[PDB]
Amino acid sequence: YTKFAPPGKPSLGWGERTFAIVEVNQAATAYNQLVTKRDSADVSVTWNVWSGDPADKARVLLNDKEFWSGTGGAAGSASFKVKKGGRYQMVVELCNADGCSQSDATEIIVADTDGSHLPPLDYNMGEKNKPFKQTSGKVVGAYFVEWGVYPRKFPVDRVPIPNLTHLLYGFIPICGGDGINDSLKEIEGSFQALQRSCSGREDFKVSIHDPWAALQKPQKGLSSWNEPYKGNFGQLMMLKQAKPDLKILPSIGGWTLADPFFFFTDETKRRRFVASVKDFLQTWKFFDGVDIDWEFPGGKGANPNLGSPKDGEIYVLLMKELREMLNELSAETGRKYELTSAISAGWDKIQVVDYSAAQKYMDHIFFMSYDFKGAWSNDTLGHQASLYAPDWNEKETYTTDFGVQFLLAQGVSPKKIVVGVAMYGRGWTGVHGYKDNNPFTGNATGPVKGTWQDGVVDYREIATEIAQGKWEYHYDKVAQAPYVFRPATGDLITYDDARSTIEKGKYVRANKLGGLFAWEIDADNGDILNAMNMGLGNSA
Ligand SMILES: COC(=O)c1[nH]cc(-c2c[nH]c3cc(Cl)c(Cl)cc23)c1-c1c[nH]c2ccc(Cl)cc12
Ligand SMILES: *[C@@H]1O[C@H](CO)[C@@H](O[C@@H]2O[C@H](CO)[C@@H](O)[C@H](O)[C@H]2NC(C)=O)[C@H](O)[C@H]1NC(C)=O
Ligand SMILES: *[C@@H]1O[C@H](CO)[C@@H](O)[C@H](O)[C@H]1NC(C)=O
Repeated sequence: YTKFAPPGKPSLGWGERTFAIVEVNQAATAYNQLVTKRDSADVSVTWNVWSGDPADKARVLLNDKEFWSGTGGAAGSASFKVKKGGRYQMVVELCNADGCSQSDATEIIVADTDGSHLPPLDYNMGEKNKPFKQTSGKVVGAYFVEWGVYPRKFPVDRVPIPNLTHLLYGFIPICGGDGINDSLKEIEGSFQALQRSCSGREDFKVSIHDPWAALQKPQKGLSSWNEPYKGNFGQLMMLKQAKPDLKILPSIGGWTLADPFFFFTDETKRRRFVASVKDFLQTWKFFDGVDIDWEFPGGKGANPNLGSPKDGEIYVLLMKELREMLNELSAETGRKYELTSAISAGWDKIQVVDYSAAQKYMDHIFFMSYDFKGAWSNDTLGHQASLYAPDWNEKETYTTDFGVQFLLAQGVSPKKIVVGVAMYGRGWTGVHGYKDNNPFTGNATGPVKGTWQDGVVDYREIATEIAQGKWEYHYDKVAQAPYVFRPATGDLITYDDARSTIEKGKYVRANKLGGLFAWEIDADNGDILNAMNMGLGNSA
């Protein structure tokens, strides 16, 4: 027999069970109205004990740990702060002199942008993708484009996440209107979309180009009306829960979004940009750093009126300040962050920047060893992304080897250079007047018919049409590049195939390079990424 008379069992009342440390407005189009970051969520609970002692003490426990303590024996309420997300069992405990009573547990969801409230990303390998283990110690990266979820129908759950070390999210824009983002006007709707997203936001801060695709679009596993984070961002959160070692990096800029970088001669603008990136990574915690895609320091990007030789020093200062920011962000969060950047592979742009001074702040350099040739010229036909120079033009300097050796000659560490691999072909039509049975000696009359844009064809479609006998396949074994040709219509396409990719992986290994990366992940049927893993020595 004992003297044990604890209070009655508390009954929890009906209440909100879903909370968010980072609040997202599912019906907003402008970034400043779309997301509100805080450093904790506010959880509330009410309980009732029919004829209880209001002098009893009360405690709220989340997963058997105390988050609140006060008084409130007979009917009470509590409000408290939760700083880390997850699914919690909430219990109200009441105590008197004798003992304690415990509520039935109720589940609450505290959402945060590190995916702590979400299950791991469900994936099955599709098409020709085969599973690999990341045992080589090399970078195996790939770009995921934000707009690939519309007619391409490539959401994040189609990414072969076992076969990657890095996922680069293209693209994060920089706020700015006329004069600041003029390059965006070449894409229909793209400039006006940024202006809506940047509505009321200061220029030269990062933002989100398409808030619908990024956060509000229903995706696999994220379809409920009251899911805080859907779209690409919610799926990348679940990806981190499935592969915590896979680095997910946001890429700021690209071809049509690099114009604002040229104004960073003003340190005031550069300081605002860096501060917005710090705020950006605190808001979207699944990101593991920053990828800077400025195309290009000195010019010769999409805007023909931008560029200056002083861009090289601005680039080095930007990297110094971004790392300093990531250093203080490490001090607050205890995490390790990566600073990377995609740079032109052409010597005439490499020369602008002193990368050996910039490489001390950076983890990787994604060497854009592609787009060496394309349908922006009718008369200059060649390999888009070959390893070496071809036979008929041994002095070609736009090759993977020539650019790598030029960057190496600057004193850049070979373990930071990651060689680019093209998951797409660039092509011409109506090629005529060529000698020696070599279609590259002729001229085109225009771009080849493409998958989504004129002059560019997904590797998935190049492969399918080859199997269907719609192409004459050739492999230049000197330049280590494939191409398909159609003698009747003059259709020519230069691309990367499993063979040139493996040859690039052999070059990376032979010269002690950082690895391989590809643009863009959705144009692959699996053959190219498989070759990257095999070419770098990963385990199947
Ligand atoms: C696909 O997205 C892009 O814009 C893009 N990404 C990387 C490059 C690019 C990769 N290595 C390069 C090396 C040199 Cl030396 C130069 Cl100059 C450019 C590049 C390019 C691109 C350049 N010129 C273009 C013209 C039209 C189009 Cl569609 C694209 C490009
Ligand atoms: C490639 O050559 C073609 C023609 O051989 C050029 O297209 C012509 O030029 C302008 C461009 O719109 C048109 O007014 C003519 O009607 C075009 N003729 C054709 C092709 O039908 C084309 O501009 C060239 N491409 C480049 C970038 O030089
Ligand atoms: C293609 O155009 C260039 C323009 O300079 C010319 O030199 C070249 O001969 C042309 N090719 C053919 C096959 O006519």
